[PDB]
Amino acid sequence: ADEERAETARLTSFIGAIAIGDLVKSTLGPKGMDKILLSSGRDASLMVTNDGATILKNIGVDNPAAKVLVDMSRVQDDEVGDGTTSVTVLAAELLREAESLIAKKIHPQTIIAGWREATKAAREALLSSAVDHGSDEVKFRQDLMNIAGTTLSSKLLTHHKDHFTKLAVEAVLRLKGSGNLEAIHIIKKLGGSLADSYLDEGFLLDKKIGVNQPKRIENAKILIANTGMDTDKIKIFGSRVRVDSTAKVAEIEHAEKEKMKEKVERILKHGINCFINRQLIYNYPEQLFGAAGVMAIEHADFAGVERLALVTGGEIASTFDHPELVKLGSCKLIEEVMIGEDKLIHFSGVALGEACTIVLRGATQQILDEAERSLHDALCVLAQTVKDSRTVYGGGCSEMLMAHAVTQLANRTPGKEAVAMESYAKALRMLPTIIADNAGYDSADLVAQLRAAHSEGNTTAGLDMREGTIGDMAILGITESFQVKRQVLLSAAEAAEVILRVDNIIKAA
Amino acid sequence: TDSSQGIPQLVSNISACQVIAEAVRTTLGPRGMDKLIVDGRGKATISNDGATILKLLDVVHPAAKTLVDIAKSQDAEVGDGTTSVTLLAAEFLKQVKPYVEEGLHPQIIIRAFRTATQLAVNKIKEIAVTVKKADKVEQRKLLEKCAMTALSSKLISQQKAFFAKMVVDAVMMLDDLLQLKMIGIKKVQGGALEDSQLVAGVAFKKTFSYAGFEMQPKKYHNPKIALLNVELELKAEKDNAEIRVHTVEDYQAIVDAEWNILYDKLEKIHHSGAKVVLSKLPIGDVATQYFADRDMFCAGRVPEEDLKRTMMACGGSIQTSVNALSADVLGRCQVFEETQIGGERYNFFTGCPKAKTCTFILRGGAEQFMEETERSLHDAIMIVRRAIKNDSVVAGGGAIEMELSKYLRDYSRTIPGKQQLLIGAYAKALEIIPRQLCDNAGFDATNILNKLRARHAQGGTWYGVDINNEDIADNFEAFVWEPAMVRINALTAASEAACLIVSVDETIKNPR
Amino acid sequence: DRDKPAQIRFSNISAAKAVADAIRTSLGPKGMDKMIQDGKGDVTITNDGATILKQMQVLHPAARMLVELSKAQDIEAGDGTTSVVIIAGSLLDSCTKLLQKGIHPTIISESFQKALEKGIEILTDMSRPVELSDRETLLNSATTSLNSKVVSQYSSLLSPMSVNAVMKVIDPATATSVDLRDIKIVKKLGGTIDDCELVEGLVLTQKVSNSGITRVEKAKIGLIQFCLSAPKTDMDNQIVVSDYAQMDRVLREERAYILNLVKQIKKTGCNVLLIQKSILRDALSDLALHFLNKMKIMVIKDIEREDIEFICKTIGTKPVAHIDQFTADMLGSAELAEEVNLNGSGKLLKITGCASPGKTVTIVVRGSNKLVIEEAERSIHDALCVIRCLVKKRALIAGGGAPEIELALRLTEYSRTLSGMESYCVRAFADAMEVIPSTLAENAGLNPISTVTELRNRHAQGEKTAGINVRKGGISNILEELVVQPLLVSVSALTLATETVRSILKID
Amino acid sequence: KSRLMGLEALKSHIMAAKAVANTMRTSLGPNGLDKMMVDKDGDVTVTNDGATILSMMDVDHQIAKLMVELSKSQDDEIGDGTTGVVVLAGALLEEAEQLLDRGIHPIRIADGYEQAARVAIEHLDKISDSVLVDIKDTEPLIQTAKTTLGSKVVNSCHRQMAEIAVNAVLTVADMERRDVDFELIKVEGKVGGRLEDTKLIKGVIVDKDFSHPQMPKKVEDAKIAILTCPFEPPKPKTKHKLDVTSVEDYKALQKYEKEKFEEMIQQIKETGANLAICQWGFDDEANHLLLQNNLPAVRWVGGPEIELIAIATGGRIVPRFSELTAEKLGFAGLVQEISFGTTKDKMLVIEQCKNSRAVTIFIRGGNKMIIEEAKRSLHDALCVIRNLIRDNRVVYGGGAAEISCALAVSQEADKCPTLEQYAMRAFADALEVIPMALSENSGMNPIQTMTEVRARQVKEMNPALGIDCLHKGTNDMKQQHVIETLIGKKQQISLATQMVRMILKIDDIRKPGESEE
Repeated sequence: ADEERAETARLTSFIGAIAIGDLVKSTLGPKGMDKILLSSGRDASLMVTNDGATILKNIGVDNPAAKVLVDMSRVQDDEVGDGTTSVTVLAAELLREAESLIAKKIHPQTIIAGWREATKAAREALLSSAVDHGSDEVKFRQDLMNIAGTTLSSKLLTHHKDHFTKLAVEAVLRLKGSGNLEAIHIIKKLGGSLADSYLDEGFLLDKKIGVNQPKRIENAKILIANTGMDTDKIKIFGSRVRVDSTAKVAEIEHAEKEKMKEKVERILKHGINCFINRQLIYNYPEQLFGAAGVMAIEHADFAGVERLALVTGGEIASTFDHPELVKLGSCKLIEEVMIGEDKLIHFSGVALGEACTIVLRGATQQILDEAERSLHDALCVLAQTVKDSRTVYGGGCSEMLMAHAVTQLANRTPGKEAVAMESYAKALRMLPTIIADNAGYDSADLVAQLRAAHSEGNTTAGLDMREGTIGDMAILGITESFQVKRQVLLSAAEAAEVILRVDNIIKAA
Repeated sequence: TDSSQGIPQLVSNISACQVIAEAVRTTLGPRGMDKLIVDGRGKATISNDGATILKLLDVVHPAAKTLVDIAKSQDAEVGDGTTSVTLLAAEFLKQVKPYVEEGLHPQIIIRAFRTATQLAVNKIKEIAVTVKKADKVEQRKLLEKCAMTALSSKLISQQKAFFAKMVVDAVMMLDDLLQLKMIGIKKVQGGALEDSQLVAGVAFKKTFSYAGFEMQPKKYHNPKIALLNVELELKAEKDNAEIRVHTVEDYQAIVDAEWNILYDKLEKIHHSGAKVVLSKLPIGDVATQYFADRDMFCAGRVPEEDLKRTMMACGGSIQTSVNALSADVLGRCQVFEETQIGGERYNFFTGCPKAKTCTFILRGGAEQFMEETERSLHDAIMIVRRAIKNDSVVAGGGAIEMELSKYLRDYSRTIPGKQQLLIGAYAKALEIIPRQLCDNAGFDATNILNKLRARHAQGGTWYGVDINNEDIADNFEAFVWEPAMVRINALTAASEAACLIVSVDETIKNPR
Repeated sequence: DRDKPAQIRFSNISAAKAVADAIRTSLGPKGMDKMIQDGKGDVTITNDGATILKQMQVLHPAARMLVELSKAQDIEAGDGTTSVVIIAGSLLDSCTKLLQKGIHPTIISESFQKALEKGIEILTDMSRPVELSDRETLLNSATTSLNSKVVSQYSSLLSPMSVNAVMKVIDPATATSVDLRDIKIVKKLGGTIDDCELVEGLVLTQKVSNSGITRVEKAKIGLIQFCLSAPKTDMDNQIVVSDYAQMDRVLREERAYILNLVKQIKKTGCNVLLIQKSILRDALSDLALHFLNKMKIMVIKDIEREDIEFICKTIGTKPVAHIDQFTADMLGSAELAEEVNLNGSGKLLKITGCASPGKTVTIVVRGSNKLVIEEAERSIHDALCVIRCLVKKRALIAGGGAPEIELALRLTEYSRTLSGMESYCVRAFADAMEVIPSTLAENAGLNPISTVTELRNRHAQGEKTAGINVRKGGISNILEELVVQPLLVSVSALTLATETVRSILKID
Repeated sequence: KSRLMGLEALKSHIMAAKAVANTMRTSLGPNGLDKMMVDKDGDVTVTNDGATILSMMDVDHQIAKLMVELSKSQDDEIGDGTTGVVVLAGALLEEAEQLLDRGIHPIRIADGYEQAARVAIEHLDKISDSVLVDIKDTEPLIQTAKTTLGSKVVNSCHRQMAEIAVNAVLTVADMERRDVDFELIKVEGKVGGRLEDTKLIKGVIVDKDFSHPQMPKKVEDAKIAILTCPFEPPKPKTKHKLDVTSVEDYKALQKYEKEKFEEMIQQIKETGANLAICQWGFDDEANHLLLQNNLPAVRWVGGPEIELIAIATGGRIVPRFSELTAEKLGFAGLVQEISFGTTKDKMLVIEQCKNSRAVTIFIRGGNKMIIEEAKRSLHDALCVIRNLIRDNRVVYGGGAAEISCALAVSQEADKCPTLEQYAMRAFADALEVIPMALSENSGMNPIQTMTEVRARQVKEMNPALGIDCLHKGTNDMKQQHVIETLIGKKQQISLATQMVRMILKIDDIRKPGESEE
């Protein structure tokens, strides 16, 4: 096999991680500038992104350390709901930081152990940088709005974000029980502009059964159901169907009709005003449902079927293990409505008011699918910002706080740790550099200013990267939810060390 | 047609002869340079003998390739003398080759070759000391004092005496050949050196733990031994076999039919005589449930040697019929015992109707301990079982080697001209043999050997280097011993391929 | 660490500037047309960049971006085509310097992107309103804007066709954007430029009806997006091959279906059936199709589904993939549906009038030959586009880059007053402008330098006391002979370029 | 044909044990930087006990080829110090060549090294104590079972995992008359739980088989009834079905199912438990009709899986539907359906108190690699207690036992002299390597660290103290509670000079031009 030992593998641990840093840091922040995505399998085909996650794929990653961070990115991207491009260069900075120092002969043992509590040293400061915002609801409104445009900013929606910055928080504003991805119903449908993106307050079926079933039913008793009206699922009534003869087609047709008529009548025994079937509904039953004055929605969307059941407070048929036993949803209105260009069956009066159906209106799907995707990312933060309504001063400000904290802790701890911890505290101060370098402004100025600012202990004043000056962190919007940083501050302050442990690297390829 | 003539071939002939000799050079000494020789076949060669290695490679020269054969022959003769003939004719061709340039090859070459060895083999045979029974020993201590000699290399303890006595008797018990093959020690993990068994029967290393294997007899006064070259394994009728299934009645029938073809084959060999079933090939857990439900001992993937080794001692023939009703391919013992020995489930065939295997069972439950032990126990057989073969035992460690080259030099005067030189060449060739040990025993050749050649100018009797004692001394008194046979044998095979290729400057071939 | 991106950005902007430079000769009508042997080793002869840039292109991503940037101006305005290509490298001439000069790439972007709006805003000062409500004025101005350009040939006839087709689908006095969405451009081989005409319902591919009546008035417009056929083996007739009675009996299977499937077509009933091409079908049973039209439903088969898509919207015939989808709503209601084999050569079903949303227009483009048809199209496409731009842009602006020679002065002037790091940029921003009309002053032949320099002062005087007049190719009022264009092609070329130049600065 | 002679060979010989043991030297101790393994397909994984990484390494060299074999029995019986011997076997060779660099026989010093082992052995035999006992040994094992799982998977391990690890051993460790071997104890990895969560089972635990939860999902008794044959009509794990010719045969068909169940049940009912392990699978329909009948079966059982529950219970598998007994059924002090985690179906928990030929400790896990990393860690420590419970012998060292035996064996070489005066000196120099060369990988200085416990040997011998392999503030083997089995280090003493002698054995290096495969 091929063993990459420490130094070489460490330089190899560097090659990807450091160079992967180059782009994701270049894209770091809104004034973070894009990297061309060259598709080497598909033509040369060019793509332009402010996001590193998309970069991690198009040109694949050989470097294991960088290959590791692709997890960390996605991990942080998916879990934190943000910090995609951030946590990555964060591992690039310290490895870069550790380069000369492990090239200074300093053990990663020395290094890792140093950055270990250094990582924790930022925490208490971070835990101190925790700024409760959203504690009040008017806070929570602006608190959500604080981080509403924050996540979508580096998730590469620069246009309709504002329109969603207003939308996404509203759905999250009502929750207040917990940040909810289920009660909140996510719909994105073509028609209208992307600033025409809509919020249905209630459940929504983007399904439309049309007038084939009753379109308008008020105070509608819902049957949330998996119950097959053609396929005819279990608790089956009959003999196992068989064909023994040429003309046998008749009886199987007649045998299923009863089996269909049973679940019709059985679900007609719910008295439900609207039948919602996660499976389809055949001609014989649907003409029975339609003659029963019941709206029968066929093959309704699976999570929505539960979301319907949830938000309308009803129960799902449980695969017709409950013939009558499934509880019934009741919403004051079932109305097929045209929002944008398309008719969707809108359920308002659903039992959950915190529940909101955001109906995203595509001008095209290619932005619309990217819309909700990046839009769903703030929700993670927002949902966890519902749970922890808290903030941390962004723009590298909490950095400079945690910098001094560990920068003094370097001089407070000192030793083989402060060997590493200073290198650590530099990557703390390296974050304010990138966004300012992305913004093309003097970092050593804006850093050592913000240093002097946090040397005066001003974390309410920070690098404000819109204009890219040093300025207030008042929660101008430049402030971040406490969730993100503690999350983003973590995995790279881990993985970089974790990468420092692997030294002998045996590559059997 | 390809061919060769002239000394550039003749020297080339010599060189490859000299090369291959240096492989085996000190190899039979436990020390040297061990490099695993692992080939494109994937076969690591740690082989002590170069013969195995000589089997692995070939020489462009038939010259070196020829002497290989007779040296392999000399090895294949006694199991010994691998390095012996290998060095001698090479040392010969090493010795003279400058004289070849002066010229020797005129057939006055061979006229010296055969003579001085015929001088030796008698000069040998007179110094050959015949000992078997009440010549020195009990007749038993001979093998011991030859085995205690061999075991003296392995350090350890009075276990050597625990060993030597046991490595003696099977050689006496089984006594047929010089072969320890059937006698072969079976290494056992578990037990101390203080218990190492000598089985006059055939006692199997490892049989598997099966379904109901502990629930079937591990004990017989009469193993009726099915030596099966075929497996009874549960897949002889597969559990994926299908059937027409209309109701759930048919389900019951198919797996029953899956089961019987197994039970069929195995019970028929069970029903024959057989309470012992040995498959050199696997056994199925349901097949051994049959065996467990049979109450007749079984084994599977059994060692084919242990299968053959049973075929020797137990009278049973390895059974080509897995359905066999035959009790003649079956075999007996007056005991089947199975003692789990250490961790291995370990069968005993013993009270065997035949001694055609008396096999030693070595313990010490380790690798360092045991492998060193059994290493000398091969020559605590191969020497002692040959100490039986030729009761005339000439001391080892170069006892004759120098005392001959002594007289050979002493004779080397009057022999004239060329062969004058060739005697000293012939004589000096004996002197590689002790210097094999001088490296291994950590000594100079010359002084240590000149000591010997002093002692062989003086006492001259058995004096020779004793390697694991790291010294020189009379070897036959020192117990350093070999039966005088292979010496002359080697001596005969020494001057021979020597006097052959020395007549070869000419080698001929065809591409086509 | 950001070295390589600059190098890449160099490599980007270089090959960016590069491909945009070659057109700056072929820029304009006096721009010289290149006969180009290609990878095919065969000559290709064009003037406008887009065709040139597509017809031979290798792959450089920035270059690939510009052929889009080229296509952009096209797909945006259908107009000012050659222009957007010229401004990019002109801007990059400023940018690369400023980048060399060290102006941060994010800065230059938002520098010129801010400065963009200031340019087109002073353009709105330059802008001259013409009546978008008056068809005549549009007929007068757009054709004159087309007479500021090459083709009046069929245009001055087909602008009466173009301005009308637009005017007919024009709802507002503003006349708004009006993409050609409601203008159906179809040709007909025979006929004339005069037999080219606007028609008020959707002309359908030929008329493909076998027994189907040659005309059915008040047409339910059926659509067949599902097969007419019973299952296949070796034909619409399903053939199991051994002996010929089975394949004779499976007909009873096959025959009845294609009859009933058709009987089902006439159950709900259709006066016209839209049927797309049979290769836009898996296949269409003639057995059905025979008995189909033999139940007397007029049909068009062999029509493009995108026609159908055009037809599904403009006359509102809702897509029918299925017989449940046979319904008076999904079966479009035509006022009249006929076929005309005549008034020229070729056959087409004429829907003349219909139930239609968004008005509707089809123009059936005819001529003594295909070329007379072809340039007629090329006569309208400009007219089609220049109107929909001129109506998209309330005012009009004279052409020849003279507004830029105005504006290059204007912004550089304010770019002083702007100050900031971008003053150097926003000047150089505007400075990029005058190179383009210079290149035209070179492309028409003149001193590109002497003149446009002087025009900046000419445009410092009356802002037009002079301009770049293409037929004169020199210092002239471009209002004395109108060299004039809708505001968009100016805005279009600009708004595109900066963005295309913007991200590249932000591109690593 | 090529022949690379002696030093040439020796050069070749050394080209591995330098770096490939340094792979361990870099990995010595937890502070030893751990070994990433990227596969033939490019699959990254972190490794230790580098016999792992050495098997994951693909051998181009006979020493590399050998070392995996040499490393195995260490990782077999002891389970730990796999890093130590490879270093130590890789080290002394470097001293050994230096002596042939001094112009000394490999012959001579190896001998003097062989018994240098021996004299270190007894010297090693002094360290700590050679007896630990059930209440005593556990906590130091609970320390080891921690510090193995606390170094090698979790940081604190878990007093779940530590104790449950020693108890898995201690279970059969007491069964085997103060011995054990692994097969008797088996860690069963399944993820979706937590690393923390480890179910110590005396026998098989696998997922049970039901169809409908409305029909009973139940274990019967604590006993299992093991069947190769049907408890439910046997389907040879391939396509098999039921079919009917009429509506009435459909009615006739299902009572067949229920009666066959009853037929099978009534047999499997009366002969002990009811509870089936049935190799073959059955239709998911009448499976609930068997539940509806009563007393669930287990269908689709692995071919070997029935045997695993067979003998470990002390019983067997029932080979035939007509051949039935509790012996051919299972013997279990516990059989019960138990949900594995909250994430999936009930594992049928068979805790076999009627016998255990394998006591199988189940382990849940958060991730495969880390539940592996646990299982990775475990079998390492499983074998050290396995050394202990067999013969309870511990040694303070890794910072001590070396510099301990490094002291005296080199001291012995003073009283040795000649060929063994360099050997037992340079022998113990390889001992000097590891605790030093551990501190190498640590931020502490190995030369510096060596000098201390060196000075400690002047102070104190065979000490309960030593270097800190845990990279602590205290440098001990006791306040560290670091240790091995006095077996292990002695077992580790065996291997190093074993390859040293081994590269010597024959004189034959002669190759086709292939000394590597």
